[PDB]
Amino acid sequence: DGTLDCISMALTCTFNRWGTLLAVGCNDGRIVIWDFLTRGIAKIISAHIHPVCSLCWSRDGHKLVSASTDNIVSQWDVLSGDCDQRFRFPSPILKVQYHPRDQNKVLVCPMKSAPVMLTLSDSKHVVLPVDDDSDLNVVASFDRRGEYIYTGNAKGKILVLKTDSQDLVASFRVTTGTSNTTAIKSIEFARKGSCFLINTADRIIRVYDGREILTCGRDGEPEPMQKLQDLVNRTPWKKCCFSGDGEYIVAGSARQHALYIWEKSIGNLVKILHGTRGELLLDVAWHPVRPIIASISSGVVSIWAQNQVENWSAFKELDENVEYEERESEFDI
Amino acid sequence: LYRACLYERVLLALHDRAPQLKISDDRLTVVGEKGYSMVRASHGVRKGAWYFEITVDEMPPDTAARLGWSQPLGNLQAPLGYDKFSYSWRSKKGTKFHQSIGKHYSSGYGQGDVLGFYINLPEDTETAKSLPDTYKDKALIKFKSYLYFEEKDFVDKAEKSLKQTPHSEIIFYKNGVNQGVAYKDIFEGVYFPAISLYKSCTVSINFGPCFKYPPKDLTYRPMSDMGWGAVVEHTLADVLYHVETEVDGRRSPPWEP
Repeated sequence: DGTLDCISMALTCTFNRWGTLLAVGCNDGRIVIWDFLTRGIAKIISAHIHPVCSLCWSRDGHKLVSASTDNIVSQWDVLSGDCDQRFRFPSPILKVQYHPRDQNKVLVCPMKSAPVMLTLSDSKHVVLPVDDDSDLNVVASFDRRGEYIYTGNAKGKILVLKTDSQDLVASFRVTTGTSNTTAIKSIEFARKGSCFLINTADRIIRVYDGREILTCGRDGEPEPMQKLQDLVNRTPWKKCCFSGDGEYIVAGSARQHALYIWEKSIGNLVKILHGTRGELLLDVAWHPVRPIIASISSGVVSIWAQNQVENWSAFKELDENVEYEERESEFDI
Repeated sequence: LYRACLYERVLLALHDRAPQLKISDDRLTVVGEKGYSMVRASHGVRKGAWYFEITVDEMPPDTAARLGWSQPLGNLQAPLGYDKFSYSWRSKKGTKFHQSIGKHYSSGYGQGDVLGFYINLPEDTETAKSLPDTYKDKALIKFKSYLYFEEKDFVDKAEKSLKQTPHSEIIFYKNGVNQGVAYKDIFEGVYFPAISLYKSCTVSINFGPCFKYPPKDLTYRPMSDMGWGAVVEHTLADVLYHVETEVDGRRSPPWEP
């Protein structure tokens, strides 16, 4: 539905705060900041020699946190492209995430170690707690306002901490239905409201409302707002994301390189988008204020927009025949 | 063959209604759904003076029936007065409508009006001043499941000269009370009582023997009387046509009647 030839080795992308720019990582380890309106590249940053697998914009948009595969995280000013700060860790980093309401702070999910929240002003770090002490794979994310931290382990356990004190404000383990746990693949939140989603190893996305987890307390049984899956193919989900408003949810079937689109309230599947059967789906993102969806597959990015009835359909356009309502004086002088 | 009419009394002929015109024989009321339409009675006047009524059973604001007379050539989809061969009244305010022209030379109309309609056309002498021969056409057809007869009707007249039938007139009454003269200028050609419907209008025509405020004239005739008169006349028409084609010769008495 529209691709870009000007970028190669697309690996990970991230919309800015207003959905005007897109920073995509490349295998060479370069940042390609490409613009939507001019439909061209806005910037090229020599980030790492190692490909970049995690990228996040700052709220003001002037900072981008990038993670190399060399366990090298670095902050870059979008105007200049300089490495503002640079750090390295053990257990290679799985993800970075700016704090949405404090760009000085940034959480980092490493591979084998617990996620740690650092600051840029001071090169300090706060190691977030781990429930089972043996997960070795815990994804973590700020909420919409950056007030709480949601951490999900490979054993389905879900901890909600407060971002400042790291104190356990809520907890619950998700189930595979019967009695078993499932590897929490990812935690996503809505940029609007409080609904969030969890991708798990059961190939079943679970949509909740964080207020219900907060009122559920520690070690409770919160039910999901929704349960979403491909009941037909039972396909895993490499990457999923909400819509900009938060009423549409998309999942990327890397198994068959497709895109499933459900709703939030009803949860019925909006639609499906099919990509090149030969392409391996890698990354998925939604335009924050547009029905536009960016996909990264086999190093190539594709764009999926959604237009209205007009752009040619605007006499007064009607859809179905209209019986004329004759009047009393319809034949009168 | 014969022109036998599917009617117990002289009623609104179903043969001369539009496909968008509904009837209820509980009161023989007529109703429609979209715009205007026109229906006519079974009979048709050619001479003399006569009289009938229309009873209105439903008149919402977006419901305006029209009631009057119309000659053949009257397109039954038009609102009874759109052409020069029809003269009616609009049932919102008493307004005479002819040639689609509305005239306020009339009284006021009421929602529950039982309106009387008097009309006098001259004898066929002053109507034709010549032969009023009635050589009829008759064609047999077998439509989907029933037999029917086709005849040739008159053609759209381009008449633009005014030659009113002598001493012919139309008078309108509200419950017998004289609403006044409607049209003195009456063109030649047979006329029949007609009803036009707007969106969901409920009105019905009615004859004389069950009347409410009838005139006591000894010359005017109810709907039923002229009805069986015309029925017998068309019976004789069939008689004479089968005579013509079947037996040599024809002969009729001293012409005057």
